[PDB]
Amino acid sequence: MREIISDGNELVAKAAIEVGCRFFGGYPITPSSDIMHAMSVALPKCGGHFIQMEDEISGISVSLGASMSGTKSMTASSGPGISLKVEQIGYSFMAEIPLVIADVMRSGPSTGMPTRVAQGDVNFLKHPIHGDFKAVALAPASLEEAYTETVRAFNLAEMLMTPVFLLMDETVGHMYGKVQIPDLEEVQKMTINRKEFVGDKKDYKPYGVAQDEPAVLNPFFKGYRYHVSGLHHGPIGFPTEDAKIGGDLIDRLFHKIESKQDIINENEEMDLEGAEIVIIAYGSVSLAVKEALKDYHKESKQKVGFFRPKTLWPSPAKRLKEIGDKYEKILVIELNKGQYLEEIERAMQRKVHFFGQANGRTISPKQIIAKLKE
Amino acid sequence: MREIISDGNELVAKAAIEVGCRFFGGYPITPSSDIMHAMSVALPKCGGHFIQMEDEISGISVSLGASMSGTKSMTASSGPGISLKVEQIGYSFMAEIPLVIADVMRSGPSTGMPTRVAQGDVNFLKHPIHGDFKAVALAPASLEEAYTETVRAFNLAEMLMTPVFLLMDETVGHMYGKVQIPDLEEVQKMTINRKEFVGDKKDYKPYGVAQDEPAVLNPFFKGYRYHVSGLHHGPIGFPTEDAKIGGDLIDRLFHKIESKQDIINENEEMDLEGAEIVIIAYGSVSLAVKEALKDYHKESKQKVGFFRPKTLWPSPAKRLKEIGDKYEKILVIELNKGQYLEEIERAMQRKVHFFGQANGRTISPKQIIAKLKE
Amino acid sequence: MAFNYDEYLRVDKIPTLWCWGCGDGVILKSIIRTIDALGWKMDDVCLVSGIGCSGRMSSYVNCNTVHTTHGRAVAYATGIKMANPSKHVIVVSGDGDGFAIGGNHTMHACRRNIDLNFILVNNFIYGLTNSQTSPTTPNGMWTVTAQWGNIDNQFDPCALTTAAGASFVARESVLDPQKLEKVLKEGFSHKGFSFFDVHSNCHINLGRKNKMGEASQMLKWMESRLVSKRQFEAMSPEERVDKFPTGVLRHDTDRKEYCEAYQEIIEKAQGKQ
Amino acid sequence: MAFNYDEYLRVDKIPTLWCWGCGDGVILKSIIRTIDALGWKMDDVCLVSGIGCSGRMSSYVNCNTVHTTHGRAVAYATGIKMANPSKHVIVVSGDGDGFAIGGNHTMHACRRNIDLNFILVNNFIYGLTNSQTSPTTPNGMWTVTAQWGNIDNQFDPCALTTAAGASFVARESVLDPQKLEKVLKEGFSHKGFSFFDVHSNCHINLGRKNKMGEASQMLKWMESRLVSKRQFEAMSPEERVDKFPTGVLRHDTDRKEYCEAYQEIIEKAQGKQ
Amino acid sequence: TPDGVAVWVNEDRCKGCDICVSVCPAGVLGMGIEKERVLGKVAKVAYPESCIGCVQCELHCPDFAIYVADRKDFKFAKVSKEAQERSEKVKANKYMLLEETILEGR
Amino acid sequence: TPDGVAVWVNEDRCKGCDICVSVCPAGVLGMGIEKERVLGKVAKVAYPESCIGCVQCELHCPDFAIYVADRKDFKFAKVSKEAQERSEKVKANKYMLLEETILEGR
Amino acid sequence: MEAQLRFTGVGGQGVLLAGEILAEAKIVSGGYGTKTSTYTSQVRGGPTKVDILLDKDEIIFPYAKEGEIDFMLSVAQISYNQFKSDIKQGGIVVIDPNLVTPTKEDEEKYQIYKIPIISIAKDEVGNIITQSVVALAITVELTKCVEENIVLDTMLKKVPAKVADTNKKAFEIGKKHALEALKV
Amino acid sequence: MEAQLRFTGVGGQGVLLAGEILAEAKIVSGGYGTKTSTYTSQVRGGPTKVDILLDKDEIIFPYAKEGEIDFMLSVAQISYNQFKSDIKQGGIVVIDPNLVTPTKEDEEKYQIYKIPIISIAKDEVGNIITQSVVALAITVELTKCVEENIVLDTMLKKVPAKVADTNKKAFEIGKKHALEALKV
Ligand SMILES: Cc1ncc(C[n+]2csc(CCOP(=O)(O)OP(=O)(O)O)c2C)c(N)n1
Ligand SMILES: Cc1ncc(C[n+]2csc(CCOP(=O)(O)OP(=O)(O)O)c2C)c(N)n1
Ligand SMILES: CC(=O)c1cc2c(o1)C(=O)c1ccccc1C2=O
Ligand SMILES: CC(=O)c1cc2c(o1)C(=O)c1ccccc1C2=O
Ligand code: SF4
Ligand code: SF4
Ligand code: SF4
Ligand code: SF4
Ligand code: SF4
Ligand code: SF4
Ligand SMILES: [Mg+2]
Repeated sequence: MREIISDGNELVAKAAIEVGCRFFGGYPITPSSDIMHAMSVALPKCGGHFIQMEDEISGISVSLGASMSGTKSMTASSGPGISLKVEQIGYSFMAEIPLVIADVMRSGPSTGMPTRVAQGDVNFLKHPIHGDFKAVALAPASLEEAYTETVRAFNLAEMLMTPVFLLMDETVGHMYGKVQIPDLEEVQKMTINRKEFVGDKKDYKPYGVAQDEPAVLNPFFKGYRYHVSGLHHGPIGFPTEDAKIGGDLIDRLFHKIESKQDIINENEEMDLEGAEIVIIAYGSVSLAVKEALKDYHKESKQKVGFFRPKTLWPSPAKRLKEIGDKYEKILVIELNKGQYLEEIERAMQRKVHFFGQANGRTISPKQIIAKLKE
Repeated sequence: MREIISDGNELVAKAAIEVGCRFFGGYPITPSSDIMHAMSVALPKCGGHFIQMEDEISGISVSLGASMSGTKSMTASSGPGISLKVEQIGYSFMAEIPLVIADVMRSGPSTGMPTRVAQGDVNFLKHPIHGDFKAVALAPASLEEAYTETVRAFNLAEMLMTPVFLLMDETVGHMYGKVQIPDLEEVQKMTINRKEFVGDKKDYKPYGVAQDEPAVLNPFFKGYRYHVSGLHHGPIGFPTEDAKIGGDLIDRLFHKIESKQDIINENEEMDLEGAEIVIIAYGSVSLAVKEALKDYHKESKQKVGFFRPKTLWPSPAKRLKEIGDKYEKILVIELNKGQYLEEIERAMQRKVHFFGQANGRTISPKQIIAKLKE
Repeated sequence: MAFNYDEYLRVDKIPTLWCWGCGDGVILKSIIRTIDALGWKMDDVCLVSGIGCSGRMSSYVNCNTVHTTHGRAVAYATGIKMANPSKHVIVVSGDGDGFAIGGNHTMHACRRNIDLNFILVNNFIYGLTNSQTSPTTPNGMWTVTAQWGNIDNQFDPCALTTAAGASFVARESVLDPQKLEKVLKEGFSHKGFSFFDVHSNCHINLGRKNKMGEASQMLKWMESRLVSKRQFEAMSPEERVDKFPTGVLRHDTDRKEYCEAYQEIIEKAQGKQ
Repeated sequence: MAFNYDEYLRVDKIPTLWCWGCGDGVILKSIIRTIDALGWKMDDVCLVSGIGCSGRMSSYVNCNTVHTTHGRAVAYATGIKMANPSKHVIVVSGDGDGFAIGGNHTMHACRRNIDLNFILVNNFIYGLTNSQTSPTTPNGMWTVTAQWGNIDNQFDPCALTTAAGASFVARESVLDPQKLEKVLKEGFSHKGFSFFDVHSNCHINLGRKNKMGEASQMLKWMESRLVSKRQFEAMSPEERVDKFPTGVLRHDTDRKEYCEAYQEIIEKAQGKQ
Repeated sequence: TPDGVAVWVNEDRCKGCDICVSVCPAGVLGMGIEKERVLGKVAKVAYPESCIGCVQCELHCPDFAIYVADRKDFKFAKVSKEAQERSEKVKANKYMLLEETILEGR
Repeated sequence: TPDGVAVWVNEDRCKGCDICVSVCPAGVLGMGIEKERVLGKVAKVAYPESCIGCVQCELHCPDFAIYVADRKDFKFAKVSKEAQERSEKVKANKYMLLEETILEGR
Repeated sequence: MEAQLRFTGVGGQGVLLAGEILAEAKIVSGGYGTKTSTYTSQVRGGPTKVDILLDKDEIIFPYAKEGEIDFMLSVAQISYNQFKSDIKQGGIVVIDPNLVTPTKEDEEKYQIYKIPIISIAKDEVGNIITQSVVALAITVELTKCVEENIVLDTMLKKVPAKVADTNKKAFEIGKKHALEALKV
Repeated sequence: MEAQLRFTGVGGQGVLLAGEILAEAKIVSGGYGTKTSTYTSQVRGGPTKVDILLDKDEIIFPYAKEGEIDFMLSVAQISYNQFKSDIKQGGIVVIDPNLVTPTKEDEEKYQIYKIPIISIAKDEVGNIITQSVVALAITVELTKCVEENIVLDTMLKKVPAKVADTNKKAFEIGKKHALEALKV
């Protein structure tokens, strides 16, 4: 169990290199530039390719084209940059091309406060593209998690064949300190690569799979020849406008993710043992919540709970429903104007309390103890 | 009350010209091209400007720049085109520039079936931009409404100083037949222009308004000199990173829309008089619902109701809550995988029935009567 | 390559779909012929193409083919070629693709000199979306969005790509396929960014309202517009109004490919740092 | 125009914010001087600028000013000018603006010949985001994302805009403000798309790691790179390596403005059809 | 490649665009009428005895429908002025085959 | 514009980039040490009597600090080789004023 | 309702362009009508069609109703094979035998008539593009929904004066062949 | 906790860059530390600062706590005027009198010391960029959180061998002026 000294972006880059990423394309923008400055030195040493393109559209297009051919790749941006990749994110979702997109949040709407922290891309990344879409998004909450959540993001992108978002924050992104990370050899054991069909038996069927599992996309330039397009396609890849195929395609794109729900979403629950209040909150506000709950207990009463999702989308609707049916007082804390509160309220079928702040500053567990008085 | 013969796109263009639009910028894409082909002949005759740009980003940017100076303008696209304007839609929302965006829906995600009908941009247009956002979106449902909803869209964009979406569909967009439209002189009476501050008394305060009303933006080149930017700004327009101003700005951007809620959202209710079932459904599935409810009554019993929203966002949460508390069986019909069902279920705090279809085809009131049997 | 075109084709797809006389099957024939003449193996060739009516070309060939979004063919191709820097990648797009919505990507691909084989299918309008105006439509012609006469000006793709920094520029047309194949075979063997401007004919959507509705009238017009390189190089500026020189127009031989230099950065990246 | 610069300035904003010696206040001074020399009234002038470090210029002037998103200044300006086709619009952007992320908009603005006054503030990197590589950075220089030597190639904005179809092209620098103002005054009076390439100095983010950390070292380097137009026009191709000619490089006089032709389409649109 | 046939047409891939007819320097090709096909006309080889070995027809066809034999397997004809005269007479005739070409079912 | 002053420097707006110093051909400008500000160096006029009407200093000021009187209401000096020599000796002095220059507090 | 009509063809023919004239005719006559078409991404050579809904009352649902289209007129095989099933049992069908051959079971089911519309348009009248008016004549003459004089008016108010005089000649030839096709 | 430290300045000075060295030092010593900085959009000339949190246990909340920052070291006026309020009553402050002048009430409240850090860095040592090491010396010498030898080690493992030998000389001058500043 090796332990190091770095910040969030160095850990994201180290995890990306160690899990096996060998390609990166991007366009510079703060605060998501440190990952590019790290990958540009880390990738040539291991034989990978780093390229800086002319905008964000090209940045995501070259990464999609490199991972189409069988190379593990990623990209990264922040806010106004992610707003420019949403036409290619749909191409990645429909053609089933694995890609990991790291988004480092800052204060929005358009440029706004380019040096401040926010949590405003939650409802945006719930459904960023036109048409229908099924998101997968992870939210690191410390320095140990900036590493393992990135390994998990790569594993999920290779297991589901879909674009996975990594919802980093400027706080964790720039926060510096001591970290503990797993064993390198133990990280290498747990790696999940995409599967390829060999046979003699040419592929004949990249997209002809069952209704609850992804497609098998063999690497390019190896004898297995197929078509890759962004339209409603058939078994080998040629477009169609049939109703049966066009409906079953989207049903499978949804069911291959909503059937792995027990492996996909984790979540952290603490002190839910006879508590009176629950303080559902995600992201880096978890850092303030875990200290408010550490101070408030030593002068006061009425034990307070905490339920933190580790995978935002798809949401743990059943566990939220159970917690809401069990306990009488809930409190949602966020750094926006009520974005993830709507999901917590459509689950639980009930109105709850809210404590939001969208002025570019953090919550400061003084305020949290002051709000638990109500 | 003049009556004509045309389809949805001709009516959208006629309403846009008659309410006073004098500028259009766009990029060609099906099925949202007929509006551009109509405006390109209709605008030069009245002295307006039509320009076809090199992409969709430029298409929306020139329209924003023309309406920044005091000219009523619009734009139009479809799916993969709207996915490219979401960086400038936030600039329009934050700088308070009136613009009307017509979106003609087709089958998604990417390309997909470019000749088919869908209702998949509902949850996308609920929150398309990063940061915080408050949408306004109208959904025409016939040929008489393709005209009056466009007049209303222009009036709301001038009254609220915000980007308003017009959620047209390929069905209504290409459907051809007889129409009845109001009197031209009566359309000219009801027109709402934006307000300008004259004084002698130079402007001195474009953005210094109360907390429940929009800003006053005088035309360019007239003596009133001010700054227009997309960052958190102050009274005259120069950026700031203050917490007070940056918070009150977004509070006003929300409250100027959620306080006019009685004028903003209309909705149509029929046969809610002692009914047993309610068939909430919007858009052009309303055409099938209104005929299923016309046939099913002449052999069967158990009167069925219908509640159709005419303004999707912001949603009529209070009326939905009342209807859900009153009646025991509800049924939501859509052309997607459950997009507007989530809002109907977070309101009403209750689980309801659903009937969706995302294969590129319509619902055919045969199926609706077959589903009312349950 | 010859009366046997079916080795290189997904024969189950043909007959094709274009109209009846489009100058698009001629370019496909020429591409297949020049691929065979060089001795290339279709297990090494990839063909990525944008969306439009030249985007159907990536459906009929029997290789690893890709069909991208509008204006992004060159970026996907850059990625594919960079990840496999020993195989042969060919890009095919129209004039409303990489010169209208994707002109930025084309200019930067020319600038950084990636070993691609861009091939432009130039028919002077947007054909798929029923005759809108292109950046290469001549002035005064009736288009659906300019119904009194087009007043926007024109691009010269060859001059623009030469100014950006391409290493091999060439122009030809479907009015002489042998010269087209000679140009293609000389440009494929080049080891930098090769740009081919190919004049095609759209008689159905362009010439139909400009009274060139037959294929042969459009073909004679296109022939009248095209002169050789030395013909053009000798005429006076009095005389070069709407004349286009054909042939190889630039074959820089003292240049450096992109991947050939990133390999040097790779070797001194951890060749002991 | 003179020791009284405060008629044209939002004096409450100055002192400015750039660093201590950036060549950006010099261009602002020159713009104000050439506006006064022509007799323009600030109630007719609009100044739209992109986001970056040259985007602060639209904050200090006392007119109707706009600050747009990244790479879109030219599109907003096109709209503003087309809706008010009798006033004076001026665009200011950097080299990572309209030539990296907005090169498409610049090329099409040159092509269709809209009566704008594009002014490029060229400092050879991305300054605001701390020294990333530009499409105009010379090879071999240390940048934050190329830490062994930049290997991408360069743009020539003047040659590229000439190939696109601009009507007035000119290059100058902050090393001679009188010539800068003469060029600006000759280009503002022109009635087509005027493009000005202005070489500025970024000693803080570019020269600091290339050992040009002072302002005067960067200024001497920039002076060594720049020769006159006839100097350059006489030297041999042996000798024109990294040399840039300055002055007016193109002043087409037989041309047609965009709005001047859309007015003809307007007049025959319903001048009895 | 069949024997003895210098050039032949596959009327199921012909689309009737006249471009093969317009490049023949020998008047071997002529466009025929068939009301069973959508375009109406079909290319038809009429004088395969004057077929020169220029494969212009096979190079100028968009739909892969006209084929010419292989010089290693065939002895083609030579240039004659009767053939060029006939080619011009055909071109001045909407690329269709002459009325005197029906003299024998050519 | 006060009387007699051919050039005066606003000590509150200058930032210390040495550019107006490097462009004056009469050695009139000189950079002294001032600890009250961050950069430490500040521009001060040294020989305002040898001022030439060239406004190169005001044209090379990116911070709106140095000003020059107008020709209409002032009489400027003439050119001299001692002045050019002094300008060169100032330039070779890190754009600071010479040690010799302090004889009167110039 | 009263009628569900369908006109099929192939991209670039113009036979099916005679549908919207019929809708205009029923509208000016004093009723209601509406049309919807079905196209492909292929510009020329692909199957196309239109549906038409004519009635005495308001029209709510704009789409045709599965399995009881009344009248179908087809001038191609690739589309007559596609859209063949939605006809009711005993409906009227009209084909041109030079480009369509119905199956034996379609002869069982429908009331197929055989009129070579494009040969009539080219050989007798003189223009290829008069086929729309010829199809209109046969449509109005067999189904008999709208009066013939209103159809003449609403047609001739819609085409240039270039061929307006030959348009009546085309319409008369069409009506004549339609009356002649009542061979049974 | 134990300490909440703050280093202010102006964009482009380098005095405040001595903070993260202190965090490394407390970490290698056997404790915990973490830092956060506050910057502006202005590259040079704008106010900047850093906060540091050193402790014997784990650190959960990374941000400094309002109104009881212990030690504050300032080398500018535009930032000493900004971030002045968050100090506790009776905390230690260290300014350079050539660029900061504290108010009378700040002299009431804090324990201000007066050391001209940049003049020490330039006039005595020789390099402008040694001011970070000088500030580090005074910081370690007044607050006394981490041992001096560990700080020397963790500093000299972090700068090039170019100026490593003069870095001790700078540190000694700093510690000497700090011991000398105990004038009371
Ligand atoms: C993702 C997407 N973007 C845009 C469009 C609209 N569109 C598709 S092709 C085309 C025009 C074709 O452009 P061009 O490069 O000229 O191809 P050509 O027909 O000339 O070969 C348009 C506007 C689309 N169908 N899909
Ligand atoms: C929409 C958007 N795209 C990208 C960015 C990132 N960004 C903003 S300014 C800038 C760099 C400025 O570029 P340049 O034109 O070179 O300014 P300069 O430093 O040369 O003056 C960047 C990368 C952004 N803030 N917003
Ligand atoms: C027999 C003949 O000479 C001829 C020419 C043409 C046709 O037949 C067509 O059927 C057609 C269809 C669609 C577009 C153009 C044409 C055409 O030009
Ligand atoms: C006193 C003096 O001669 C001088 C030169 C400089 C400085 O003082 C700085 O403080 C500085 C800060 C950041 C970048 C460059 C410099 C610089 O060149
Ligand atoms: S429309 Fe034009 S480009 Fe498209 S297939 Fe037909 S001829 Fe070719
Ligand atoms: S970083 Fe460069 S462009 Fe920005 S203010 Fe400093 S010198 Fe000017
Ligand atoms: S092979 Fe040559 S001579 Fe024979 S028909 Fe073809 S083009 Fe004419
Ligand atoms: S070139 Fe081929 S497809 Fe075209 S008309 Fe001639 S034979 Fe037919
Ligand atoms: S030009 Fe002005 S601001 Fe710059 S160093 Fe000289 S006096 Fe100071
Ligand atoms: S006014 Fe002229 S001579 Fe006097 S100091 Fe300035 S530049 Fe030198
Ligand atoms: Mg084209």
